[PDB]
Amino acid sequence: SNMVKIVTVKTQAYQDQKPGTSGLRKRVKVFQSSANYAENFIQSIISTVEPAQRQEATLVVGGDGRFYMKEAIQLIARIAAANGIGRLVIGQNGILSTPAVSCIIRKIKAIGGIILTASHNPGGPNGDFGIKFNISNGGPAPEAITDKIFQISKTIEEYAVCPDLKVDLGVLGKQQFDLENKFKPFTVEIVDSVEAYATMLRSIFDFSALKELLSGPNRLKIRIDAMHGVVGPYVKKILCEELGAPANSAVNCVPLEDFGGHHPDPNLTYAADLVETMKSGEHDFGAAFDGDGDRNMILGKHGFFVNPSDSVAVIAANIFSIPYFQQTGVRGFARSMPTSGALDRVASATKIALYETPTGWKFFGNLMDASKLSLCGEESFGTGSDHIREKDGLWAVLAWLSILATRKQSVEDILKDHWQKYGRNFFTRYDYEEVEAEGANKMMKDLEALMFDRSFVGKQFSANDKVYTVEKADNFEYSDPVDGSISRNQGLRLIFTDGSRIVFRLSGTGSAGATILLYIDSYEKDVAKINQDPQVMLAPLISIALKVSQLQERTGRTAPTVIT
Ligand SMILES: [Mg+2]
Repeated sequence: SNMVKIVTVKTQAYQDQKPGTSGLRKRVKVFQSSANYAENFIQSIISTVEPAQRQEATLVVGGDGRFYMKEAIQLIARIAAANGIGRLVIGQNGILSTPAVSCIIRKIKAIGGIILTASHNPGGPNGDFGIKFNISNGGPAPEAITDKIFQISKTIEEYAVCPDLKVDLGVLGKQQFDLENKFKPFTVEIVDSVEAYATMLRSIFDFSALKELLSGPNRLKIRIDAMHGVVGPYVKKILCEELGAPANSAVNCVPLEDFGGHHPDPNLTYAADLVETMKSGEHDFGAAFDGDGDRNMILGKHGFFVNPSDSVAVIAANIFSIPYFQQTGVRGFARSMPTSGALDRVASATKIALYETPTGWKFFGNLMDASKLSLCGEESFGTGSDHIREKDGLWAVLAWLSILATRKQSVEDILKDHWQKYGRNFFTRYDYEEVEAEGANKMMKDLEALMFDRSFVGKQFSANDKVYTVEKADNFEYSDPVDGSISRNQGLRLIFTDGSRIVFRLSGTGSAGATILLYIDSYEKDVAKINQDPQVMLAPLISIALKVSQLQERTGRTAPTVIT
């Protein structure tokens, strides 16, 4: 059980093993009930690595703890070994947060990693499973590589595997495996799930300033909800053990294979337990993370909700409370196109570049690799820095703690001050789920044709009292300044002279039929307007959005599925 044979298994190809930008995500049953399904996909990844580079290569491997993950890691090891891959670094018990994997790939200069996560999607025997491939910069495999893996998956006929190799995932250290009639060994190193990521955070943030903030009778009282996913141990070992926060601060911080039977997806409904806890008024700061730790929700005293578009703006405005940025400086700011323009106000005032990208990581990564991007955020609960090449939920929480420690204000008072200084970008996202594809497609084509007409710029819409004048309308296009690529049809933008925007996108998910995403960003600068209810302040533009798009007529929906 340390000396294993290499064998070749004939297999039948599948046709649907397309890695996408976030990994191949299938129902767990599919993986269990489809012969060699996982085997085929893992082999197809490894086949992208030139056989001459495998011995010297290391792959980082870990996941979010969901059901089926360890069985997948075992067969990843069995296949990487047979294929001549030299070394695997695997998090203890298979557990590695997505930011941790990106951390470790970059630190040890691995060729890439394979993350066993489906992020926010439910886990368990009746849930989903995902296999994500990252490359040597720590970030997601780009299109040209995922295309290759797809190609190989569709015509694969055999894979190589040591069926007898079994890694003990529970014990730290190097396990060596001697392969029959192979000179070099195959080496697995089990590493503590948290250490290398904690060591990175210890250099990024002022752990002494934070321990002071979090400890003692005058402590900042926090509740940090890992939603039964991967970031749990990271919370316990960093916020509690190392930074001295009371152990009751770590909520749902024990990874569960079914994530507790719920979606590890941070927002005001999936994380309603945190919200109600914060509602009591006992704690100053709340936060929630998704299954793999790259998304985060930020809550203040009494459940005050910092929406992700605002969060990245507040961090930008106070970025030098964070030692990493004092020493790198601020290379640039970025948000996805549908994210609110609050960040732009900070970037304009402090005169730092604001990159407005299509949705998707690759655009942030390219700018990061160019040394042009320090801080990025997305309206979908995503905040990141160029410290790694994934977004990082716990990083965003420690950024907020750093800012709370230097500001010595509540979360809410910080936001009120932010809104008084930069004005407020009220923001909401409307989700229309599983509308008929023909109707949604017609809605988009009709709206775009309407926007394209020479008279549309300048058109006026009463609210009333307020008049919105369209300054610009288009289907968003982005020419990437690094890889040369052009991304078209990235979303319909109605840009108004007052700084406000309406944005329509069709969701790229594989759900039954289309999902419509309507983003409303209404800028207000006035004192009597910036502390009103957001949904009340957004209602005029919501009315304009639905009228100009004829959404109800094209879909039959009188209300969104979700309001965020
Ligand atoms: Mg995620």
